[PDB]
Amino acid sequence: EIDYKDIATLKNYITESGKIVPSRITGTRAKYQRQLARAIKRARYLSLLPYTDRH
Amino acid sequence: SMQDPIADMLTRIRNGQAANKAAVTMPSSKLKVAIANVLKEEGFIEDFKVEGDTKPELELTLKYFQGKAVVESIQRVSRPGLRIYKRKDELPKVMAGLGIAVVSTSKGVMTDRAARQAGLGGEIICYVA
Amino acid sequence: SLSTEATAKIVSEFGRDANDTGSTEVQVALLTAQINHLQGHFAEHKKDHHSRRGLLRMVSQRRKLLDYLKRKDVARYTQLIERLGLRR
Amino acid sequence: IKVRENEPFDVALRRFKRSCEKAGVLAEVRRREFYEKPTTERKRAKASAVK
Amino acid sequence: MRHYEIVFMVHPDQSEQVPGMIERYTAAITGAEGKIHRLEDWGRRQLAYPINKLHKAHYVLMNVEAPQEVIDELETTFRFNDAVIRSMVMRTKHAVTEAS
Amino acid sequence: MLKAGVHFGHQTRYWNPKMKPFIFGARNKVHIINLEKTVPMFNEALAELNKIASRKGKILFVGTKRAASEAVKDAALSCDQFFVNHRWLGGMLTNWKTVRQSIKRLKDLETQSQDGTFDKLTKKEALMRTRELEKLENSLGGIKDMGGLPDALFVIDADHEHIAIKEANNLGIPVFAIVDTNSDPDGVDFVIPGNDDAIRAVTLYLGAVAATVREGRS
RNA sequence: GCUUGAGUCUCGUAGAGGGGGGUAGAAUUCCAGGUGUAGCGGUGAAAUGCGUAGAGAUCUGGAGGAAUACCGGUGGCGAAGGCGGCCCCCUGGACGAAGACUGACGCUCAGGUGCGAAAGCGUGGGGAGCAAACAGGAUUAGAUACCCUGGUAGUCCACGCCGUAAACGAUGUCGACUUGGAGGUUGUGCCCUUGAGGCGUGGCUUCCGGAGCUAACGCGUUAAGUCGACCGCCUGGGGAGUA
Ligand SMILES: [Mg+2]
Ligand SMILES: [Mg+2]
Ligand SMILES: [Mg+2]
Ligand SMILES: [Mg+2]
Ligand SMILES: [Mg+2]
Ligand SMILES: [Mg+2]
Ligand SMILES: [Mg+2]
Ligand SMILES: [Mg+2]
Ligand SMILES: [Mg+2]
Ligand SMILES: [Mg+2]
Ligand SMILES: [Mg+2]
Ligand SMILES: [Mg+2]
Repeated sequence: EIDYKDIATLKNYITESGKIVPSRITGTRAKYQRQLARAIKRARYLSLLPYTDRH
Repeated sequence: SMQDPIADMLTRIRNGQAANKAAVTMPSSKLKVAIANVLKEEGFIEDFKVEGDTKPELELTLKYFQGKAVVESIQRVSRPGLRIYKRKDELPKVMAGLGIAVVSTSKGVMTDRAARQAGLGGEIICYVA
Repeated sequence: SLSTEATAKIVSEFGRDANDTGSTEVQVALLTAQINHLQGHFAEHKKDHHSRRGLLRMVSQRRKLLDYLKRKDVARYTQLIERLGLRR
Repeated sequence: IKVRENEPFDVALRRFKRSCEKAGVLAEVRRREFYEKPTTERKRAKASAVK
Repeated sequence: MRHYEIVFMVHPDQSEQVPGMIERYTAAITGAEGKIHRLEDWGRRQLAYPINKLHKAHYVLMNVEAPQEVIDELETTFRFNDAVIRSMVMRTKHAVTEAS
Repeated sequence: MLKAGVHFGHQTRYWNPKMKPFIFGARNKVHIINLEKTVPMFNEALAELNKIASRKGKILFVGTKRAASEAVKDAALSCDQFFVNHRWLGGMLTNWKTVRQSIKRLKDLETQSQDGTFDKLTKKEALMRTRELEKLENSLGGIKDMGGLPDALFVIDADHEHIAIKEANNLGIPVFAIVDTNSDPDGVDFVIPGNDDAIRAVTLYLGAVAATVREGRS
């Protein structure tokens, strides 16, 4: 959210597989859901978070 | 665009009226006034009011007689796109005579009954009935 | 789209004073500024079609403003285009 | 995806797969490209999902 | 002058060229009259998925204020240097300290 | 001035723009009507109401809803007054001439309840004919005899009684009615603001109307 | 002259707005190798095709192109076309809050100029998947098709052409005016921030609906209502958007 480094706060917006959880489920707001996903995509790149559960 | 205020007046009226709106306001001007005058003096509005100084504000009080509005129809006639001018003998009469036509003459904005009696003619600003 | 420092500099080089911000001459000059700046952005790239639209908008804006001044104070007009360096 | 089911039981217990993959993004990607037509699809997925 | 996050990660077998690197990149930014608002030698960390073969790799965080120029040549030096298995210079909007 | 203890206003959004002039509401997601503008509508209300009730009052306390039907078959029913407290059989005014015999069947049947044939035919026919009569009774009670043609009309819930009011408007029948905030006025000549489906504003004004027909000229 | 029309200035906000460069994982195809062995593939059913030179299946390493799952949403941006991984650099527009500056500098616009999906053309690249043409296999009375096995241009990049689409809201642009209701999105002011909020106040957006309008269907403060300014265009079908 505020940050991609927040893997702790972040890891509760994704499933087992690692899939981003839709706003509809988490009930988040709009503006932030984006901030969220961005911060997630960031973390995935920096190997701080699995794109996949294929490991 | 602003381009034709006088229609905007005629209209802000026409509309508010149809919206059984008590009053109605708008940017003022020498001209708006002279017509608001004839409009009151001929008893199509209660009374006007210009409340400002640097940015004047015409305000008209509307009327309603039965349930209806008093102004049953108000149209432009001359306009920037197409000016109308009539000579005295060629002045128009609304609803056969009932209701009136605002005409501006070399002796000021007056009705058709008026300008006719004054023996002259000018630009026929609008019709009202 | 141009700096605060830069834009300031020119208000302060064209108007009565910083604050006389909307002075004809000033607008023109801080337009003229951005247009020229830009010439190099579009030098490279060139296919930045969208941004190009904004630039023309700058030119035609400036064009209308220049037209205004000239009608108003011709004296001020001429000084301008000299000092700004255009209207070959 | 994964079930590391433990001790006492023999049943599959993988109702997991009806929560994401399989016919999900699979019946999806299987065939006609789509392109601008999903738009027409999903434009009914809201007209519906209004009520 | 702008800021950026910046967070290069380094191959284990080049682990202790990390002190030299940080030294260097900071010497580089300071040199150009730029500050440095945070620094964090996260050391050997485990990877969310194996990248480049090999798991676990050495992370380093930074947070700089520097001109688009040194930040340019950083990103390159990061390519030149095939010891840094990833990198990513990021947003900005005003300095930052502590987090993590 | 006020008399309506707790009928204040009622009805949340669902408000009808044309009902603004009688609203001063705004309490927690719901309009209170303009209490101090309802009562000047008992003036005029029970006035031309009575002013005719002494010229001879024929009324029609029309008001329905399994939640105030009985509370209308009351002193509302009793006096110089007729009523309807069930589904407003549409066209019952505008088609009175057809319906006039839906009456004949009501009487020519109950007039024959403890009379005529009755305990005879079959004990099938029995309550299988009092169902004919039961049905008729409600929605066609108050009508029974209409001696003096429906002359004014007093309705509880303006719009809920679309049809009733409409017919009146069509046949030139005064229509006195109370209109919640949500309902559409102008169908009603003599309009009465305030709540229209709560056990009070009913009874109150309802009962209070019974009190002005039931006495005008001794 | 005037300041409200229109600009300029200040700090911010959101954004698949544009251009350039860098980069990531998932899959497909291919190449190499382990294990493994007679089928795989495909259809309505088949066959063509692929496999004993070991296929398909599985595992590992590698090459390459193309597009970016999830987020994702009657969500967002752009004049329209249209724009979705992530990062930097360059850059256009929009909106909001304060006041400060200009002082009618405006609107529209035949001609003109620019932009403009896909296909298509020109030189060079590039080529995994897809696929006009073409080949094979089926279906069928026929089958120049729909289905199958293949597969060339093309689809990708640079440079330059073409200038068209149901390029559509089939609704020209600007302005003013006229009851409402429930959302979405995005600024901003105030309130023991003491609630994940409470009350306002802009920009944009969806649904519904009033007057009114309409041949009707429908539209309805984002008008197809009420008015004005300018432009475009229509005048029976076919012939013909042809000569
Ligand atoms: Mg691969
Ligand atoms: Mg492989
Ligand atoms: Mg910008
Ligand atoms: Mg072009
Ligand atoms: Mg193309
Ligand atoms: Mg080509
Ligand atoms: Mg084929
Ligand atoms: Mg065409
Ligand atoms: Mg509608
Ligand atoms: Mg609305
Ligand atoms: Mg219009
Ligand atoms: Mg031709």
